[PDB]
Amino acid sequence: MHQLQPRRVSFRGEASETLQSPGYDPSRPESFFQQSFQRLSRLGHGSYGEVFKVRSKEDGRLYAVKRSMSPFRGPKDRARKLAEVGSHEKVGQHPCCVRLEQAWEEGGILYLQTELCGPSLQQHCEAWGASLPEAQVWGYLRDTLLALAHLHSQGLVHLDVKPANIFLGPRGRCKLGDFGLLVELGTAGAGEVQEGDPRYMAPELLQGSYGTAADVFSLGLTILEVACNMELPHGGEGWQQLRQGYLPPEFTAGLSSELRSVLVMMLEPDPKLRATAEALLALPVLRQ
Ligand SMILES: Cc1nc(Nc2ncc(C(=O)Nc3c(C)cccc3Cl)s2)cc(N2CCN(CCO)CC2)n1
Ligand SMILES: [Cl-]
Ligand SMILES: [Cl-]
Repeated sequence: MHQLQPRRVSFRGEASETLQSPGYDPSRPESFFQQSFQRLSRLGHGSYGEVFKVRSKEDGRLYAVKRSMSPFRGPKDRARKLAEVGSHEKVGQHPCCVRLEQAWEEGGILYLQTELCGPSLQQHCEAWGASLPEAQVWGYLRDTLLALAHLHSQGLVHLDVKPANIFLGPRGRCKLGDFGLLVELGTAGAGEVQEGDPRYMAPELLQGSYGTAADVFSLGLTILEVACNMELPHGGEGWQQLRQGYLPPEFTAGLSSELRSVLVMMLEPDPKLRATAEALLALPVLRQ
């Protein structure tokens, strides 16, 4: 038995370049990941695999690397996992999007290497233990809207906007990440489209319908959650009322009229009436 060398995963159609790094010798049994990075800590894990903080031997910089758990079960499993790279490449470089440095597969395992960001917005709020100060909220709302405008004007829908998928950066900035469910509208692959976390899901998705507006609604609930320190319902009347243009006055009494107004625009039940990211970013309140 002999082993295939690791190989880059990319959908850009560029000439197939074969992997190299200081510290890496392809005749050794250790994986490219093992040889090419100093593993520093584990940032996260799940049925998908694990995310590590690492230092690159290529450039001495810190990165995050996501490593799948177990080898591909078959060709379609492999295709579905590799498509995350293709989605992520469609996002390109944007200051409010988590940047993909490179991706590769080895031994049936997929690796995605991104810039290292701060903690997720979920983690931050959990630590904070209270509603975020509204000044913070506005800044996160703006940055995540900038990410969505960037996606949407290219016909891309993220479909899983939520605090766990937004990462902090210095000076109150943040970046949208996790493009594993992102779809390009009106091209091939409509068959492989799947809704995101049901806690944050837009109402139209209940009937199977989606579009860029679904992200605006999910981001609305994201901002509601962090601005009010509210536990979003998983279902029932509470879940349904949030999809019918209603806000619980209890958790939301503290909000400014301006932020309340903006959330109502974002949570509009009819996707055809719902505000676009572009229209929101043009509001004077998001152009300070
Ligand atoms: C969960 C978590 N991630 C952090 N930074 C990240 N950067 C990028 C991440 C990421 O997942 N990239 C990615 C990949 C790799 C593939 C596809 C898609 C994407 Cl988006 S996760 C920081 C953090 N902290 C933990 C606690 N603190 C340490 C001291 O205690 C502070 C920092 N925790
Ligand atoms: Cl490995
Ligand atoms: Cl398969």
